[PDB]
Amino acid sequence: ARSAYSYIRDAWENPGDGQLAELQWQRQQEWRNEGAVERIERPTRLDKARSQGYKAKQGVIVARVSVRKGSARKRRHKAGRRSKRQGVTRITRRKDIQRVAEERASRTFPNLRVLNSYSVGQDGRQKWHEVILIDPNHPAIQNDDDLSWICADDQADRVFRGLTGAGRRNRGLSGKGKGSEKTRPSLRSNGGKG
Amino acid sequence: MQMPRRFNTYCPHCNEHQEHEVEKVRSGRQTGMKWIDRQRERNSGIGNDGKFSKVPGGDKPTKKTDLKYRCGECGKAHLREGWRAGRLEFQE
Amino acid sequence: TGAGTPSQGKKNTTTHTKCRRCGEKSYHTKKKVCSSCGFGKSAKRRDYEWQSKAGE
Amino acid sequence: GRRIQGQRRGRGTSTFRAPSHRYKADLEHRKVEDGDVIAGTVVDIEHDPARSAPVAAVEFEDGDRRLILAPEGVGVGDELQVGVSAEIAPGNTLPLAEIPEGVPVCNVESSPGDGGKFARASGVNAQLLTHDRNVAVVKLPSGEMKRLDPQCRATIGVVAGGGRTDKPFVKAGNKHHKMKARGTKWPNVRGVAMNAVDHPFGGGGRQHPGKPKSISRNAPPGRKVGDIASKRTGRGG
RNA sequence: AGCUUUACUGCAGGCUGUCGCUGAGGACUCUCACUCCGGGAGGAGGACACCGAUAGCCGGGC
RNA sequence: GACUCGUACGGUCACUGAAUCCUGCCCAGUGCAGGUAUCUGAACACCUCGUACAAGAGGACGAAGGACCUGUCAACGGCGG
RNA sequence: GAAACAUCUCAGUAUCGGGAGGAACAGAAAACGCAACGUGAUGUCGUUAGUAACCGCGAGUGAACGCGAUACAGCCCAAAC
Ligand SMILES: [Cl-]
Ligand SMILES: [Cl-]
Ligand SMILES: [Cl-]
Ligand SMILES: [Cl-]
Ligand SMILES: [K+]
Ligand SMILES: [Mg+2]
Ligand SMILES: [Mg+2]
Ligand SMILES: [Mg+2]
Ligand SMILES: [Mg+2]
Ligand SMILES: [Mg+2]
Ligand SMILES: [Mg+2]
Ligand SMILES: [Mg+2]
Ligand SMILES: [Mg+2]
Ligand SMILES: [Mg+2]
Ligand SMILES: [Mg+2]
Ligand SMILES: [Mg+2]
Ligand SMILES: [Mg+2]
Ligand SMILES: [Mg+2]
Ligand SMILES: [Mg+2]
Ligand SMILES: [Mg+2]
Ligand SMILES: [Mg+2]
Ligand SMILES: [Mg+2]
Ligand SMILES: [Mg+2]
Ligand code: NA
Ligand code: NA
Ligand code: NA
Ligand code: NA
Ligand code: NA
Ligand code: NA
Ligand code: NA
Ligand code: NA
Ligand code: NA
Ligand code: NA
Repeated sequence: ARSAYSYIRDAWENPGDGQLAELQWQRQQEWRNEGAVERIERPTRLDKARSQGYKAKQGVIVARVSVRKGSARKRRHKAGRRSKRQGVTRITRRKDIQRVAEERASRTFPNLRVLNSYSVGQDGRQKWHEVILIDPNHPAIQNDDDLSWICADDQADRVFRGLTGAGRRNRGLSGKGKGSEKTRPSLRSNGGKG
Repeated sequence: MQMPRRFNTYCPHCNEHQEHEVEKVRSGRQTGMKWIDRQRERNSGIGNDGKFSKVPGGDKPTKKTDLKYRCGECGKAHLREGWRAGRLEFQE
Repeated sequence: TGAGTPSQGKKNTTTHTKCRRCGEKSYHTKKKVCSSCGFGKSAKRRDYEWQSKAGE
Repeated sequence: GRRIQGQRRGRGTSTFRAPSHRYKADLEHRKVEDGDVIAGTVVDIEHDPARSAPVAAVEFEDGDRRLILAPEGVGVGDELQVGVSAEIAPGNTLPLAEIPEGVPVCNVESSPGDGGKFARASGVNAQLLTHDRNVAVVKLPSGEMKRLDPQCRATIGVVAGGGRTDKPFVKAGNKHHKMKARGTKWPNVRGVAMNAVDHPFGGGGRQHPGKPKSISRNAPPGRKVGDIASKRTGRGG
């Protein structure tokens, strides 16, 4: 039979319809008044969180992060530039908003490590993403056969090196075949052309 | 100069002389789907667009003859070299 | 007044001093910032790639 | 070229800032829960460095001591009132509604409780004209008819220091002293006296603006100089 | 190289339409988002404005 | 964020440059501003054609702007054969 | 550099911001597409090849599959119950 979770999931397929719609029209009012990074006791999208690795356990944290919508907040050139490089308005950053959100969260929690994140909507001028972080030092996690992997040293600051899920996707590593010539094994080793 | 709307001449298709009708080549309309069309959209961005930033050349004092010669029996046409002509008017 | 020798006489102000962190006489006592190691501005030590040839 | 003077202003550097630390008080109407019972006595009359006009020190019944935008005619000893029931005399502050039409007012609020915005300079005054349950029409010193919430508080009488503008500064030195008490760069060098690099009117072998002086409203900063969006110029016709 | 302009090409900026935020009953009402005033109660404004995106015009300010 | 502890007797942007006698004529061009029946005027949405979809072609509507009209020279300037 | 120059080129170079490790990164196919009755995680080396592809179709720019090698290794959740 359908899991209760499946209902949360099916509701979020259309965040602009039904009860969820009214819920959002309400929450965002409180959200717009919260800060850049707010730790929250329970995930707003349980199915999504558990699906991404979440666990109601010690050392597992969640926080909602809001980032501004739109293109790069760029300064116009102050020295000579050929027309090609004189742009300001249409330039966009190569890192997606969801990735900016993951980084802002990880910095708020220096000891923790980003496990994953997901979207929880947006209003006219900002987007909110809930990030799942893990305490690599808590024994409740060091002894978890499903998460202890994040405890290894080479997982330190994993979000800042794009090892996150949204990171790897944003790095064009999704495809294993055609189209990933300049992306795998890394953007940098491919001369930064991806 | 003046020029007969119809007159006998060789038809490269029939391979024999027949009455042809002369018409000025009306410009076909573009589809905006040719390769060059896609490159314009693709390659145009911030700043100068290279070739796509250029504009229409100009005009020669007199243009050459742009005509279609239609065979009166098989209905097919053929083109010929043109010759500079300030004006061209058909007779009948 | 000449911008040269005659303007050299008023120079009795102390600015750059021995730095508590790097030992170089670059700690600007008015700004409280070392121009050499970044002490007072950065927790990380001041360093730039342009301090040496690009391929070295 | 280089940024023009109007652009250096925005940066808010010392030269362009007002000597705030030398200012006395941010003149604003008091806040009264209600009742109107609030009243106080004029204790002294001081000079206001930010407005070149006199201001009055007042002690209120609840111990509060604060400087107030002084209208003409207020002296030490006088008792002023602030509230809905305040008496209708010079110096008292009450909402435009409780004020009788045809009476000169000053330090008028734009939005009720904002503390006063309009008519606060030397000798000026607003003119309450029309009442209503919705709109109180006031005629500001510029001559404009301003529709206002009748709940907007105001002070009776014209502002003190009237006629300050009648006397010429006569000499640069006097201007200098006044200018020094404001957020202004002075003296003023004419654009036409500068180099092309410094101003859109600079350059030439003789002094004259390059193009016409009336500039579009859409002109970007760095170029919006001269007669900004002038609907007309000169005095003729 | 500095400077100029109705030189060429662009880039900021301003104005303007449109989409999103954004809701109820070619002109109109409302309140619930959003904005502002108020210490608060509450008041003004209100699906506009702001902001994000895009389109046209102006654009030696660069 | 400066102006601003400011509010038109303000402060911003320019020109001229104490006093005294004065400051004529010109709005065609250029600039600015206001208006505008009609004309012109992009994109989205909308209609037609096209494509089992799409590209694409056309139409309807039409903002600012422009045409057109008006105001303005202590606005750029002009004041001859 | 293009014998000027705007796209292009120099070059994702110089330089800047953030961060890991002794190595990093990648990695067990929503792959490949010598089209197959075929290959079988990933890096790297040799080659494929200055080939395909891009480009005021100018100057220039420039892969991949496959193959020969090196080394080989395959697994864990979410959900159903
Ligand atoms: Cl991390
Ligand atoms: Cl012809
Ligand atoms: Cl003054
Ligand atoms: Cl194969
Ligand atoms: K170049
Ligand atoms: Mg372009
Ligand atoms: Mg010198
Ligand atoms: Mg004040
Ligand atoms: Mg004066
Ligand atoms: Mg000063
Ligand atoms: Mg002057
Ligand atoms: Mg000079
Ligand atoms: Mg200039
Ligand atoms: Mg002069
Ligand atoms: Mg002059
Ligand atoms: Mg030069
Ligand atoms: Mg506020
Ligand atoms: Mg230039
Ligand atoms: Mg060259
Ligand atoms: Mg590598
Ligand atoms: Mg060439
Ligand atoms: Mg290249
Ligand atoms: Mg391949
Ligand atoms: Na962290
Ligand atoms: Na790429
Ligand atoms: Na492309
Ligand atoms: Na000049
Ligand atoms: Na020079
Ligand atoms: Na004129
Ligand atoms: Na005119
Ligand atoms: Na050359
Ligand atoms: Na050259
Ligand atoms: Na090119």
